[PDB]
Amino acid sequence: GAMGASRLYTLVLVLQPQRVLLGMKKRGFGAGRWAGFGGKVQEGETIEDGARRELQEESGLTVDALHKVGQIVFEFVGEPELMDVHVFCTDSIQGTPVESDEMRPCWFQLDQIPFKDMWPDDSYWFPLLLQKKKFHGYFKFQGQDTILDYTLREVDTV
Ligand SMILES: Nc1nc2ncccc2[nH]1
Repeated sequence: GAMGASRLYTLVLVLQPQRVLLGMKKRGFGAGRWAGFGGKVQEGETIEDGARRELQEESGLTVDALHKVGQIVFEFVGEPELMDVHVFCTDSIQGTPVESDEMRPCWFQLDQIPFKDMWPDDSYWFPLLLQKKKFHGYFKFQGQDTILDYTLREVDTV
């Protein structure tokens, strides 16, 4: 039948030449895993404006240019609504990251990406982000640990 309906999300990675900023999710779904900063796009908001707002809310950072780098769709067994995640990168930030109720920011060297404490799908697409390639992905999860199906492709546009 028809693809499930999807909810629009953003995800921002501050990626510098030798390190990347992640945040430890402190509560709710995905707590205990390092992730980029993001959340649901609000009514009337552009995707990029939502990305900037979520970055500021969760990490305290404001940034200049955000670059579109990929799109990931997540599906969970037992939930009909999908997550449509628009992924952005930036390399130039203004200020110091600050812990929020949602996220504890932390820098990681690029030879110390904490995959064991990240979502399982990151093993597949996060390397593409690091290579500066654009991608579309889809992952179907049983619970929080098990991937039942996934697709991933590199693209020139997205
Ligand atoms: N990397 C990543 N973030 C996620 N958020 C929610 C569900 C699955 C996820 N995979």
